Parts: sequence; structure tokens; C-alpha cells
Amino acid sequence: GKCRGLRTARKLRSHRRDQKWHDKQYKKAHLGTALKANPFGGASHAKGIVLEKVGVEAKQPNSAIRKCVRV
Amino acid sequence: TKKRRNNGRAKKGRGHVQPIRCTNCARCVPKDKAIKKFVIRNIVEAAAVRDISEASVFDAYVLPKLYVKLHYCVSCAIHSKVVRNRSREARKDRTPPP
Amino acid sequence: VRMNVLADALKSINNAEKRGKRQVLIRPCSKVIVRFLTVMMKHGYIGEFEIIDDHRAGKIVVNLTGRLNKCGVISPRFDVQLKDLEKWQNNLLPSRQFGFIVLTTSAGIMDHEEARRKHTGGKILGFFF
Amino acid sequence: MQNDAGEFVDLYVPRKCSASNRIIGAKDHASIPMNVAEVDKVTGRFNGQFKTYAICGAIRRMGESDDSILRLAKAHGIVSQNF
Amino acid sequence: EWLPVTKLGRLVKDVKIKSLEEIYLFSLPIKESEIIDFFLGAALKDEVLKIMPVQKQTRAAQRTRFKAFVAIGDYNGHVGLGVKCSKEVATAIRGAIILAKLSIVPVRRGYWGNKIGKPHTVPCKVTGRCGSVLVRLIPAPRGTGIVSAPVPKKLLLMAGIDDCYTSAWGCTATLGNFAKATFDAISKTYSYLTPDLWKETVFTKSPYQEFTDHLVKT
Amino acid sequence: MGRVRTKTVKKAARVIIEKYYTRLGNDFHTNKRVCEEIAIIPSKKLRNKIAGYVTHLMKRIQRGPVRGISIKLQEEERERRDNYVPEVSALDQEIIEVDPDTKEMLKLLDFGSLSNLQVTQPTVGMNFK
Amino acid sequence: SGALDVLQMKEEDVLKFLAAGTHLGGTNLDFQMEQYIYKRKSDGIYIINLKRTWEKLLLAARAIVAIENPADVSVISSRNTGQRAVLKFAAATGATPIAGRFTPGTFTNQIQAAFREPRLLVVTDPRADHQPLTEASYVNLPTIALCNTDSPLRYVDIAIPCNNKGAHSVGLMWWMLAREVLRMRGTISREHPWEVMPDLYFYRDPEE
Amino acid sequence: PLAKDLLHPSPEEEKRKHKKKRLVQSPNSYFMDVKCPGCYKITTVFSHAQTVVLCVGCSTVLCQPTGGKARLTEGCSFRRKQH
Amino acid sequence: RAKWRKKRMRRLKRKRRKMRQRS
RNA sequence: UCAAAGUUUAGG
RNA sequence: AGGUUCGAAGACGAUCAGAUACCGUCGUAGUUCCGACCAUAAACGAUGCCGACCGGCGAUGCGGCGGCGUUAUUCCCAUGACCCGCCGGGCAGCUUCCGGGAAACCAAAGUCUUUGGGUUCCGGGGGGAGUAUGGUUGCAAAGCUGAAACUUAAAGGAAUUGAC
Ligand SMILES: [Mg+2]
Ligand SMILES: [Mg+2]
Ligand SMILES: [Mg+2]
Ligand SMILES: [Mg+2]
Ligand SMILES: [Mg+2]
Ligand SMILES: [Mg+2]
Repeated sequence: GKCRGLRTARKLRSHRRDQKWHDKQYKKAHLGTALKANPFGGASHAKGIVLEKVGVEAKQPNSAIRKCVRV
Repeated sequence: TKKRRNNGRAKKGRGHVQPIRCTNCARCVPKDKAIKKFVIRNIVEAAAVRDISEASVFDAYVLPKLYVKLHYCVSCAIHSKVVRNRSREARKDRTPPP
Repeated sequence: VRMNVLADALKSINNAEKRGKRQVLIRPCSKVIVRFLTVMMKHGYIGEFEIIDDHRAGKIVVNLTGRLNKCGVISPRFDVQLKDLEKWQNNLLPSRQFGFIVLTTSAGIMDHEEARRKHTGGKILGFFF
Repeated sequence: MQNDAGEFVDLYVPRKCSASNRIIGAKDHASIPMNVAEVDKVTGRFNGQFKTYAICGAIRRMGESDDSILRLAKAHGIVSQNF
Repeated sequence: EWLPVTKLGRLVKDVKIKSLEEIYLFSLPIKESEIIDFFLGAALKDEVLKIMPVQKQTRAAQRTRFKAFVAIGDYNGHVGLGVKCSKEVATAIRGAIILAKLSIVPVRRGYWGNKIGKPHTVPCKVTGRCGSVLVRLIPAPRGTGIVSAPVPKKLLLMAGIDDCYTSAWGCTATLGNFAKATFDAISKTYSYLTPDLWKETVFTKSPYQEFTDHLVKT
Repeated sequence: MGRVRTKTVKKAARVIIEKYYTRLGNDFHTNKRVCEEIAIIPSKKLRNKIAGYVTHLMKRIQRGPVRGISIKLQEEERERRDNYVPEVSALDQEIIEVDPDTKEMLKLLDFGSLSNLQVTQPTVGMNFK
Repeated sequence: SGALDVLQMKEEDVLKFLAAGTHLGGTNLDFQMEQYIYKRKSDGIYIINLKRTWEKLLLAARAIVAIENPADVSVISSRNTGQRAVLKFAAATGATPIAGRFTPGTFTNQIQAAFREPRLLVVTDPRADHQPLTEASYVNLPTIALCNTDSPLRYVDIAIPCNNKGAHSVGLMWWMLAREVLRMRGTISREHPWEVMPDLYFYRDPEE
Repeated sequence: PLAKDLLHPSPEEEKRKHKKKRLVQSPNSYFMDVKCPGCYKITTVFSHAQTVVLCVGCSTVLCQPTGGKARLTEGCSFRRKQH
Repeated sequence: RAKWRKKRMRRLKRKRRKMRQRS
């Protein structure tokens, strides 16, 4: 079971520390990784110039063209 | 799901057993596993027994018997119908048939 | 190993009460055990017990009366600061009406209510109701 | 049950097993209240008044009811010193 | 018209037992649904919590039949939680109501701290669980309301529990199991053996004894 | 290779015989006509069939009792033959046999009546594994 | 029971018990029944404290007597020893018998033809008469039962330690239970003997 | 079951326990005052001897110490009575 | 099959070790 | 007292 | 060092549309012994280790204790082999409304919302992936440690009715 005792604090708090990385949402937000992969460099929106109107094709159970813009 | 408390393999307190080559498929099997008929059997059988009793020299005479321990593996045991399958309840009856 | 004695004693009497016993024999014994059990007696949860001296640790036999729901123990023996005792009794007893939190103190072993009266924090031990 | 005024409340007050102080529930349908008749002393012969004992549904199914009943009798002087 | 085919029912019809509190006391099972409706005439209201449609597979397509979780309660000390499955939903609901009626139970209620007025919240922190879904009720102070999920809130209201803090864990989403858990919690509210009890019991006759001369009907 | 009687025959036959045991007999055509009068059997074929089984139970009855039927005279005969009382067996003459383990039994309850004491049997080894 | 003066042992009763052999129990002792035993003999047969038997037998009576209308003491045998005895007991006592093939749910189903809601059951052999015993836990039905060494004491509120195997002892026990429910209350002396023979209650294995 | 006087257990069910599991942990063993036939000196042997006990005159051997209680040499009587 | 996908992967790793040892 | 028997609209 | 048997590779014979496979005939490494590596398996009870308590029943293996009768050996002794007990701790079993559990099941997987005996390891939708990358170990084969982008609404367990 758990470490539980009274001068454990370190083991307890450090074990939590090591595990927090196994969380998915947290590793996203703490390894820089995703901010690097964001085109919107950690941003709510981004201005960008259109350079071709591209029809996207929808995923199977729906059939439809989705008219996107290459920015 | 775990089909049997046993695991069809009466082991328990060992963690290794010597194998057995099956007396049919030649398959390898744990000894603690594997269906095992012991077959004592009159050599001559019902048909000729009286024919040989007639035409034996030795007066009266008790014949012999043929003694064989088989070692059927699971696959083969079921095929030859040494052992049928059973309902989940009837699986837990380790008395033999008569 | 046999690490904390109190914690197995109370567990022994809680197991007994659960199966509907009349008396129950708790094996290694202590001051603390006898002080905890007496507190449980003063509020009528367990009946009058006795403490068999072998010339060693000792044993204790305790007569129950089916009033004792759960009698537990808090390891570690955290150090409750009287301010904090309200929180404990919220998240440890079943109601603001019965149940006790026995915490050892300068002043001695007792339930929380005596400790609040005597205005004396001290380390937690367990609880019963 | 009483409120702070001393006025009783709570729509009833449950029975409670004679052999475990264990409150016999609203819907414990394996319970028993068992009337056991007394006698006059000089003649035997059922004498009006009873001795009653409730038992929880748990104890019965545990298989411990008859020992517990037998113990309750011999406290109350129905039964007479089995030894 | 009611022709009671039980012993208990016959007594109730003859105004012999004055309250269903007497029936509860001796754990005599209520079998006939007329007894309960008689004793709780009005106040008793039936709220269809959910209609889950089940089904099962035939060689010939599939059989589909419905399942009506009814609760029932006086908003004043008694609640039931009947379930019934039928080929057509109205029949499931009519049967569900009757099954709730057969398993209404006397909810204890308690005070919070200061013990004044009439009991309003729950006694001790009772819990009740069923098939993963655990429901924990917690006694709460006046005017809080029922801090709870929809299903329990509707059943707890029916019990007549003005104030309650609640927790749950498990697949609460299984409405039936979540109602059945909350039911087991408020079932237990009486069977918690507080000091408030403890007093050695009296023991009385039980209607089957008292009116055995009436039941040998003359 | 076929003709079993249905339940709709068997029942009618059974119920007929309960009531009109006396009228009915061994010959078929006799009771075939009895079946007509006492019972409103619709089809002639059904009648003919009920009667046919009715003979067959009559034959069975004339040779001990049948399980699924109540003939009034047989029940009265059963009542006379299960309220028998001989000169009594639970006294078991004078001299009842007893063991030393069942002697001492009596010494605990204070007795010394006419009962012969005898054992030898050394613990054999009960059943076989 | 109160084996205090009037309803004490007497020689003539013990001698009947010994003849039937209700003391001579079985080989398999269940840990509930240990309570009601003197010893185990040679071979392996336990012996049943006949005082202890009496006391329990008397208790059962005081329970059956407290039942204020005798007809709502149900009495049951599934086995072919008690079927006659329970029938004669019910005649003697004024009870209702359920001799043979107890229909599952006579104590449940409002609906049923053979619906009954008694205040007490009196079992023969709780090992065999097990369906009614369990139904006695859906209804709030206390129980008497003639238990052997083996007989496990599930649900039985007041066990009578006997030789429920042998038909004699079975009969004898029923006849004894009848005497004392009759004697306590009814139209029997105790000083005088009883007109009814115990041979009445015994099962007749096809003989004539 | 459901009720056992743990403080007043009967001696028929204390001797049938383990030497440690009794209410007060006792021993199962004893000293014996061994006589022997020739040499009149009465030795004082312990039931579980483990040593091979030679006499005080040192002529004979008293006990061949087995696993259990020691094996006394044929004509060698003895008395418990103590403590 | 899992076992064979491991063999696949261990052979392909072996090919990658071999490519990179050319530099 | 064990031959061979692979496949199955995108078009709801 | 050795090489009977079997037998990856390989070679033929069959079977098949095909069979580089299953069946048959050969047959290398290996299969064995000695001396060095390797360090992984469904290395499984898929169940960490110590400690406590909480129901029955029969069995079995070791040690001890007690007991009337057997076999005997020779005339008792000592026996040893049976017999019926109890104790301690073993491998397991059946049994139950112990109590758990999503359950199947488990006297443990119980004594958990009435949550705290101690302490280790360890998981956090499914894939990518035990991949890449470094570091390290190995003669090697490999092992240990071990990401990410990108992808995706499920994948998964137990159990029910069907169909096959
Ligand atoms: Mg292995
Ligand atoms: Mg080949
Ligand atoms: Mg591994
Ligand atoms: Mg686990
Ligand atoms: Mg926890
Ligand atoms: Mg993941």
C-alpha cells in the first residue's frame, strides 16, 4: 500500500511528483513540446494569409466536401 | 475468464513437472496434466476366448492380461472421447464415471 | 510486524462486535489499550473488562454489549491543535451528536470533548461510535 | 429520540435483538419474536403470562439462534441448569 | 373492492391495526398493495424517474420491453422505489407503482447540531450502495436544501429530508442502480443503532397474537 | 408407435373415477356407456377415448392403489391401517441393552434401573478411504 | 423448561427414550450441536444428554403452547418417518400438518391455493425438511426441529437433540412433544399416564 | 459459540491447547525424580532431557534423549509430583 | 500477432543498427 | 481409431 | 569433449489452385558433459512482503503428545505397520447469506465513504511504442533505462439473450 507514516512527506510528495507526468493533460502543459507544435504559438487566434482554397473531404459515415483555406 | 480453480492441471506446490509425450499425438504434456487411462485388458477378447480355451494344451489355464498406462493429451483425449465436455456445474465433479 | 498494538486491539474488538460476540480476548495489551478501553466504558460503549496478567506483556478480555458500531485508530498519531479538532470530528465521526475522537494529551488520554473542556490539544489516537 | 425541548419524535422506536442489541429493521423478514410460556410451579400447566425474545435476521441465518435462545431462557429461569 | 387474501391485510381492513408503524415494528412484510395505499391515502405521490427500454435477441429480430423506475413518497417519512418491466410501458408503470408501494420504508430523520424543532436532515452519515454506485448521505444544517444529483434529490424529497449533503462514486449514470443506492442509504437511516436508542426494549404482542381471536373470524 | 392419451383425456378419466368408482368396471363398452350419462363429453371419439383409459385405471386400481386419485373406500381403509396399536414395543420387555458410556449418562441424571450393560468393540476404523 | 419438580425426568420416560434409542445419535457431529452431547463411544457414535434433550423438548412445548390458536402451529415432515407422527401430533395437539412433498411457497404466494401463514413450524429433520425452513425466513416464522448430531442449525430457533434417523425415536419424540403441549394447558394429569400409546406414532415399514 | 468464558476455561479445554495459546502461557513439561534399579541415588531428570543422563554413581545411563520426551532405560521408574 | 510483430520489430531494428554503422 | 473445403456491396 | 535419439535450417516425397505449411522420408546447428557468457518466459496463483483478527467440515505431509485393541517376534520387553484422538506449523480440498466484489469468483480478493498496522514496487482512454533518441550493459543475439510529433471515440473487462 501507501507510505502513510509520519516523517514520509518527502517520499509522498516526491512520488506524486514523479507520477504527475503520467497524466496526459499535465505532460501537455509542462513539456514545452506542444507549445512548439502549436502553430498558434500559445495563442488564442492568429492572423495569416490565404494561399489556396482547398476542398477537404469528410470522414466516411458523412460524405461532403468541407471547403477549407490554406493559411 | 479463469475456467478452472485447478487450471486443468493438478499442480499445487511445485512450479515444475516432468513432461509426457502423448500416447497418440506424440504431443508434449505435463504429467500432472494429461488424461490417463490405465487399461488392464484380456489379451484374446470375447470372440476367440472360447476358441483358444478349446485349443489350449495346458488344462484349464487362466490366460494373461495386457496392462497399459496411456497418456492422452487434452486435444487427443477429447477427440477420441475419453473425456466429453461439461456444463459449468458438472465440470466440478472429480468422481469418475462407473 | 506487530508494529502498533492499539491498532490491532481495536481492530480485534471491531471484528468481534461485527460477528456478534459477547467477549473478546486482545493479546499483547498496554497502558494505552487500557486507557482507550476505559474511555469507551465511561460512555457505555463497552462493558467492564479484565486484564489477565501473565508475567509478561499481558492479555485483556472485554465484554461487549452490541452498542459499538466501529472502533478505529488513526495512524499516524497526528498532532491536533484544538483549532483543527473541529475539522477532524467533521471528517471522522458520523454526526454532531454522538461518537468520540480520543486524543492523548499533556493532561491525559481522553475523548475530544474532555480535551476541549480542559482546553488541551495533543496527539490523535482513534475514534469510536 | 427527543428534540432539545424533551418532546419525543421519530415515527417509531425499533425492536432490538435480545441476543445482540442489534436493531431489527423495518424490513428484516427473517426475524423472530418467540413467546415461551410459563407455568404455575405446583402443577406445570400453562399460566397465562409469557416470556418473549426477539432475534435479528442475521443471527438466525448464522445458525446461532437456538444456543442464544437457550442462553436467554436460563438467564430468566425458564430453563434449569443443563449441566 | 378489496378482498384481502393475507392475514395482515384482513386486520388493516378491519381497522384493527391503527398505523403502518405497527406493521414496521414487527417487520411483518406488507404483501398486499391495498394496505399501504389505505394508510397513506393522499400525500403518497408516484413520480416515474425513468423508463429504460431493455431488449433481447431472438432468432426473429429482437424482443424489446420497457422498465419503469417509480418512486413513491409522502414527503413526510416514507419512500419506495419500485421497478417493473413490461411489454407496454403503461403496464410497467402501473406495476412499478404497486411495487414501490410494497417497498415503502420508514425513513428516520435527524437534527444537525442544536436539536430544536422537528428533525429535518438525516441522522448520522449513512451510506448505501448497489452495483458500483455508492451514495453517501451526510447530515447538513437547516436551509441548505438537498445538495445532490437529480435522482437522489427526487427520492430524498419524497422521504421528507429537507437538508442533506451528498456524495457518490461509481457509474451513477445507471439511474436504476443510483436510485437503488440512494434507497439503501435512506433504508438504513433507522437501522443505525445510535445512543438515542440503547434503552432496553419492551416487546409487545404483534397483531397476529393480539387479534388471533379476531383472525379466527367470527 | 403413437397413441398416448392427452391430458384432456387423462384428467376427465381421473375425475370420473373419483366420483363414480362404483358404476365403472372392467369391461369397456359397459363403462363407455357410463361415461355418456355422468359426463357431458362432446365428441363421441373423446368419450370413447376417456372410457378406454377409464378401463385401464380400473384394471390398475384392482391391483393396489394409484398415486393420482382418491377413492373414498381406499382412504377409509388407509385410515384404519395407519391407526394400529399393538401391545407396545417401546417398553422392549425387561432388560434394555446399554453401553458404559450410556450407563454413566444415567449416573449423571441419577438412575439405576433394569438395563444390561455391555460393550467390547475396540475402535475398528470406520468406512474406508 | 424448568425441570424444577413437576416436569422433571422420572424413570419410565427415560426407559422409553433408551428403548427407542433417541440418545444414540450419529457419527457426524456438527459444531452447533456439541452443546447437546455426553460423549462419543467406541466405533464412532455420539450420545445425547437426555436431560439436555428433555430441557429443549420442554422449551419447544412452551413455545407451541404460547401459540394461542393451535392450528397456526404448522408441523412438517418431508421424510417417511414423520409423515404419520406429524399427522398424529396435529390430531393430538390441534395443529396443522404438512405431511409429504412440501410445496415451494406455501408460506409465500398470496396467490396460491395452499397458502398458509402460521406462527410456528415444527420440522422433523432439518436436513431433509429444508425448503420450509428457508421459507420460514421470508415470513417471520420461528421454528422447532428434531435435530441429530449432523443436522446443521440454520434458522432453527429451538433445536430438539434426538435421533431423528430411527423411526422409533422420531415417533417417540413427537408423542413426547404432544404429551407436554397437552399436559401444559390441556386435559392430561401428569400423575396418571396417558391413554395414547407411543406405538401409534411410529412409521410402519410395509409389514403385513 | 456466540458466548465463551475466556477467563474461566475448563481444564479439559486448556490441556488440549498449545503451550503458548493458553490464557496464561504455561509449559507442557516436567522434572522427574528418576530411581533406577541398582544405584540407590535418586537422580532429578527433566522430561525433555536432550543430554544423555548418566547416574550420580555414573554406572548406568538413564535417558536416551529422543525428539520428544526422553526415553528412560527399561527399569527406571519416576515421579512427577511437584509444583 | 504480437509475438511476430516483436520479431518484425527486432529485425527492423537490426536493419537500422546496420544502416547507421555505415557512418 | 482425423483426406480437400479459399472468398463474400462503395452502392445506406 | 561427445554426438544415441530427436531435429530449427536445408533437401526430396506428398496434399493443394498455390503450400516455399500442416502429413511422410532424410538431415545441419542444436539436443548431452566440462569450462566461460547471456538475464529473459503465460519466469502465472497473471494475486508484493511482514503483522493481526474474522465460519464450519472432513482429508492429506512432517514433528510432538495421548489412547484399547490389532499384526506380530520368540515368551514378554523395545517395536516398527495399522487404529482413534489432540497440538504446532505445511500443500491443498469441500462447504455457507463471513464479508467482499462489475462480476466470474475470493475465508481471501474479507475486516474500505463506518475509508489510516507497517513498508516496497507500480497504473492513469486507445494507438504511435517498449518505437525513436541519448546513456549503459553484452563477443554477439540482445538487455536495462526510455520520449515526441502525429493519430483516434472509443479500445477493454465481466456477465445475458440470440445466431453460428
Ligand atoms: Mg514455471
Ligand atoms: Mg517436415
Ligand atoms: Mg517480464
Ligand atoms: Mg486486489
Ligand atoms: Mg481506501
Ligand atoms: Mg495510456
